[PDB]
Amino acid sequence: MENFQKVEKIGEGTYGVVYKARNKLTGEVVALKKIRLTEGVPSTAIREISLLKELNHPNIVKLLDVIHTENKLYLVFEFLHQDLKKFMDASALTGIPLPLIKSYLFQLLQGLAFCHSHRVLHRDLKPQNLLINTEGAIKLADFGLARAFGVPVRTYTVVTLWYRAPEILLGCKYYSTAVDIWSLGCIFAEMVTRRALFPGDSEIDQLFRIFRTLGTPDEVVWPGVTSMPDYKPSFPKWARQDFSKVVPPLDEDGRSLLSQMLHYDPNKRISAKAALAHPFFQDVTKPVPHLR
Amino acid sequence: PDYHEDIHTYLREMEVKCKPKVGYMKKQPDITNSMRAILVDWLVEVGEEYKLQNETLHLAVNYIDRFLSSMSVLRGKLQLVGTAAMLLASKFEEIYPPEVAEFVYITDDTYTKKQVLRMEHLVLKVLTFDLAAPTVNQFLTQYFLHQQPANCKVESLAMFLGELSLIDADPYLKYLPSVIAGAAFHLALYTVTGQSWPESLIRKTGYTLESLKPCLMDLHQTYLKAPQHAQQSIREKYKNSKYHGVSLLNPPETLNL
Ligand SMILES: CN(C)C[C@H](O)COc1ccc(Nc2nccc(-c3cnn4nc(N5CCOCC5)ccc34)n2)cc1
Repeated sequence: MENFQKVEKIGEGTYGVVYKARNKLTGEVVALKKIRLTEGVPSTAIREISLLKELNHPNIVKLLDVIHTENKLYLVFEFLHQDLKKFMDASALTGIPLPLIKSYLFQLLQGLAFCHSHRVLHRDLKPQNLLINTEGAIKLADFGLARAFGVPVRTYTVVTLWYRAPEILLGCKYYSTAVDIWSLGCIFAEMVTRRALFPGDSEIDQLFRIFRTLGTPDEVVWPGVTSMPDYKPSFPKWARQDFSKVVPPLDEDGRSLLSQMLHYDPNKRISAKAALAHPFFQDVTKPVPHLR
Repeated sequence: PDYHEDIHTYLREMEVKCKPKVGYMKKQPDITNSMRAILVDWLVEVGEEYKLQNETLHLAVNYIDRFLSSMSVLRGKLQLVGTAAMLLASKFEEIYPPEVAEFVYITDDTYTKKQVLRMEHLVLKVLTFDLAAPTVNQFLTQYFLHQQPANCKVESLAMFLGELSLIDADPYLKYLPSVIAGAAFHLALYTVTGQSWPESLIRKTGYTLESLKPCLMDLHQTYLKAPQHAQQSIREKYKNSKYHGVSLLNPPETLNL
């Protein structure tokens, strides 16, 4: 712990503080994650360390070291410059170019495809959790709510409201990889439109917003939906809107991929592995962003 | 779907990386297989008491075994290892794990709260934070997807047999989780429906019925001698209508192997 000069605070958490730091001996720039310690080591810390230890991929943030003392617990990460959310605001006027939106999605889906292939659900993808550098790399971060399956992961009675999948909101017993694809779906659209796709202020409001855009799900489109714990027969029946009115700047492939990512029934929603071969990425490249 | 095959292949690769040292119990000067049998059974009770998932139990066992694989422990401290492992598994696997005070309370205050937390810390160090272990339970749930159609009794019985394996370090430390699960699933499938280790699973696992024989022979004996065994929590647990009272199903006399 003595080798790390704290450079500047960069984050606020319930577990603890995140600082940008540098190794005094090697000059390597890192992200330090402080965790204050009466319930022992926080479970999220246990999960994050354990699961990241396994996942070594260019599109997942690299945990470099875990400094483990009697009184404090530190997580050493490779440093990335800023999150996607900050870049999205910095782009509010000019917008993110399509080449770069395409690159970001491609890379995210690759990280995610790697997670899912190693029985890891992220569960909480959002602009704040996705890190970018100046060379066009984007990486999945914050695995505090990440979870191992191989035994199906049961849902509570967690996720940020806006990027939640409808099956969770409707009260499904189990999670699945489908929920991570949904999230990426929303992030994809948001990069295209410059606006959050489903920005609900409450659970029921979040559900209703999804409905007004994709239509109110029925038994034909989603078998079992009307039997789900939190479904109500008195739900307004909205009609599916045209994706050309939802995401105007997107070509036919964009709309195609997006719709499959925002597919209602989890079982039929596209997986990260399958989305990578979609015609949308036929000409993917690696553009560099302009960061302040 | 498209990930199912990769996840199997991955758990397969990882189950080798997370296995304990087979003959660790011979190098533990102050504890025996018998002592561990008492410990794991008590955990089964704790698992029922606090209504914790079965995965939590399997993980805790793996932590305990891996810990003991490199750390000499006195008999009086064995339970402290057991408790903390159980706490860590709860933190890893459960949605809302029981509070530390609850893990203290269940030891008749043999250890303080200060002690349990320090043991948690030490186990984390010894295991080098590597908590996401493959378990018999994990492999069974995979193998279940290969049923035509799904049979609840088969599943509960296979589960019961896999759970029983946890108790007796001799012989079951000899076998990888994938193997025990295979033996378990076949035995349950044979007991309930008469069918055998399916063609689909042979291809997936690479394990032939012939290759499952050694383990299958041992598991068959544990199943047979189950009501005589010194530890009984699992049998009691699986008498329950929740698990289709499978512990009361008569084992086949011979396996026709
Ligand atoms: C909105 N702005 C004010 C944010 C600022 O632009 C500043 O954002 C940022 C964001 C990231 C960096 N660098 C970085 N590189 C690698 C890894 C990490 C990293 C590892 N765990 N966490 N947990 C986090 N947490 C997320 C959950 O809450 C606790 C912190 C936030 C970041 C990280 N962070 C630097 C700055």
